[PDB]
Amino acid sequence: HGHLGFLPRKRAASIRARVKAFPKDDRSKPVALTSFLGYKAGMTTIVRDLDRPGSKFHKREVVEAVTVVDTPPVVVVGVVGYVETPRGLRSLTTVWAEHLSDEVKRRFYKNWYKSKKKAFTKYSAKYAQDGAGIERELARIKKYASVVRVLVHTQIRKTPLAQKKAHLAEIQLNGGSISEKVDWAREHFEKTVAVDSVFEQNEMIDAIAVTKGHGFEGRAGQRGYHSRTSINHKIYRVGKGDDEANGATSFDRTKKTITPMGGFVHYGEIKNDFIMVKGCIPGNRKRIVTLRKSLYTNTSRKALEEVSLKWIDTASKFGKGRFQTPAEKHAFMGTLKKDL
Amino acid sequence: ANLRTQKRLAASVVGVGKRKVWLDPNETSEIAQANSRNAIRKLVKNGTIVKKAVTVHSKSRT
Amino acid sequence: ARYGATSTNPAKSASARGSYLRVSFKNTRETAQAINGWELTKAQKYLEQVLDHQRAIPFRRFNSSIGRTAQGKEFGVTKARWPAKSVKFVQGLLQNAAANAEAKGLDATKLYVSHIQVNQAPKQRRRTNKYESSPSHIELVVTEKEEAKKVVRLTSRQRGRIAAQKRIAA
Amino acid sequence: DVVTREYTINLHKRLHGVSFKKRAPRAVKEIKKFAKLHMGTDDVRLAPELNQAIWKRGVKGVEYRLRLRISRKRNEEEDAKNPLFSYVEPVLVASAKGLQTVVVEED
RNA sequence: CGUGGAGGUCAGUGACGAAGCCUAGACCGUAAGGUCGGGUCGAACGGCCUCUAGUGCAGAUCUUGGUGGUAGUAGCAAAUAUUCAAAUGAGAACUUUGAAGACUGAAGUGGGGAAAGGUUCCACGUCAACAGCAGUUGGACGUGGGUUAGUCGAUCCUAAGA
RNA sequence: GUGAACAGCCUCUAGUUGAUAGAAUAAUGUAGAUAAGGGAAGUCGGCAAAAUAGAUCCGUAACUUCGGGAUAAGGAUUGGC
Repeated sequence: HGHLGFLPRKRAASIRARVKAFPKDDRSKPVALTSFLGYKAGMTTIVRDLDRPGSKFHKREVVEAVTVVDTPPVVVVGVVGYVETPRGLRSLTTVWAEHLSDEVKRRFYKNWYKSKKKAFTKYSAKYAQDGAGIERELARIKKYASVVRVLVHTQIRKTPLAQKKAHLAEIQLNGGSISEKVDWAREHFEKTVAVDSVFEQNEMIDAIAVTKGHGFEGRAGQRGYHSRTSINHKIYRVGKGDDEANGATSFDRTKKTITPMGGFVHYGEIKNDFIMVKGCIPGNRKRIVTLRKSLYTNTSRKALEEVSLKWIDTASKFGKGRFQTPAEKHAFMGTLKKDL
Repeated sequence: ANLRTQKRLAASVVGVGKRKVWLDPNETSEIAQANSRNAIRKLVKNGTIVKKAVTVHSKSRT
Repeated sequence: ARYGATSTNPAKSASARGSYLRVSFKNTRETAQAINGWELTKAQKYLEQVLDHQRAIPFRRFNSSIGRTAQGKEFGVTKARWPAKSVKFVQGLLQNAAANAEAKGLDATKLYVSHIQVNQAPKQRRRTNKYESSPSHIELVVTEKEEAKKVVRLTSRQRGRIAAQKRIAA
Repeated sequence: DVVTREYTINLHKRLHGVSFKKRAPRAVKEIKKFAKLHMGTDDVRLAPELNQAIWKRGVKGVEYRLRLRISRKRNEEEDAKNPLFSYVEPVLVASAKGLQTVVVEED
């Protein structure tokens, strides 16, 4: 039994699942990130007004489960050059930004509270008078690198998570020559990149994550907590954190954000940018997830059709929720004893 | 102290079970000195050993 | 006297012995090897921490199918335990040896466990199939730390070469 | 420091899921851990009246919230290794809800 | 070639150390074996010529005794259930007292006998062994005390039977 | 006390609180339960579980050695005041 390609059923070496293939590059296009980092924040339900010629549900409305991924903008803190060799890709040079937040400096410690926090303090001394060493390393990357990846980290302090240690990753830069990639990275050092400058609505993306762990199960052995790469999840909405009426559509005029009544269960409210993706993705709430661009130019009309959302369910997920907003709940129940 | 004998003698002297005799946790040495039924009787008289009352089984609901 | 193999100065040493002790030989061997060579104060504080389950005793030989513990990482092992009875006997012997050293007039700050040895005592049986205990003989010695012609047979040719070198040099 | 405070302990969430035969012994251990956490002392002594309140409704009927008075005091014996210890006694109230941590001015 | 014992002999070895045992040491013999040094030890023992036999072991699912690996592993999951404080004590989850929570629930985990056991009864002291953890507890160990009949039984009578 | 009741369940008198303990709560095992829709399609084989169950009133077939079958089968009811 089982799909033999997902052997061995062993625990993933890390909680953050690796991106093992980026989209094939096209140098003529502008410089873009191939991938983004987010945190899974629960699911909900939407009503979509379907426009799909040929279908029995053409010009009719359907109800879909969706996943919400909390995506505050990522911070660019480094660049790494790769040279191809008869033995594969090899990293030649890593160049870091001059200043790094404590959010990312925590990633380099097991016991932050007890440390002198000396990480990158001697590195910052390279930006001293001329930046000659930094410029020499960037010149080396420009001269020899055939693949350029940018180092980014999440802003986990903007989430409701108890973790203060940010997740750090490499994201491939696609489009432009090597020198243009390196210039883009150098310009974006210590800057944020927003999720809408990477993805857009109606786009099909892939979700890479480590799945829910289940411990020992009856051959017997580890069940769950495996790296998985699920493909072709359509983006129903790229929402904005500073936008009220996140959950309001053209058909539903109720001014309300994406956050369900009482908050997501085991995850707070959404106060940042977010990605609403059709269906489910691997992982559970609060897990770090990697969103990747499609590896291939999708030939489906599903990748082409625009999504028109009619309604987003913001009822409580902490029970059998009946009301979208507390104002509606009060208007239904009426005046309670403690109101007088 | 080991007042097992004293508890047994108090039960016999008062005429109730061992479950109904109270030995004063403060007069431990005095009770330990009581190795005779006469001594047990003196302790019962002066209150160092007390007969507990029966557990109530009321017939009001019946 | 009549202790095991020891290579230390008797005049700077004190000894402690315990025979026919009703404690597991395997557990006590592990405890004694955990203590072997340590400073006396360091070993005593360590055994207190073991009693408090803050540090463990690594089990290196008699360790089949026992539990794994993070407290093994201190010694590079994955299997360690907290044998209370063994610890109590060994620290009684350590206290006796420290008292002997005090009586001999040794400087208690320089004392380290220079020798410790556990072997098997005659078995004692009960019945309820064999049902035996595995008693131990334990011995230990604490010692003070103390800071800190080969004629050559050359041939005639070798001597001549040495002389030629000497003449060529200054 | 010699100090006396009144706390509310939420036994409901500390006993969630525990087997019924273990609820009251577990409450005893939880109260010892709670006193140790708040006073820093590893030597917690429970009043028999407090134990009576804990066991008031049998082995599986512990109350949800309990109002405690914890007094950290000096071990005046001078024999025990710990210089200080805590003494936990019950506080008699109509209801243990709505009460915050307060300091008792011993007099 | 080696072993137990016997006759003869070497006026043989020996408490200034016989025998035995240990030895990373030495030598002789194709070998069975023999010899020497060193250590340990404490009272006897050998070479040769002969006599004699309960005379040489890897086995016999060999006998008796001893000892390993397995392994600190299997296991001590029935008997709903214990908890707080004080005393004692070197030491207390298990002893004692108090306070709580439970249980057997009168076809009883209550109170008596027949039979059987034989001191287990009670007190003081005690923990080397035992009560499959522990123990300051105990039907354990040491030391003493305790069983009172004209009326309760036996004893008397006969039964099946002998 | 309940109850037809020396049943089961709870309590009084009396007795006991003995069974190695502590910390965790994965699968598996054992014991005990629940379950949409379907309802023996499972299996050599309805094995095991489920369903039934006290009492009052009505009502009761074939067969029969006239004694039975029989609590046949099948209905209604049950609290408190």
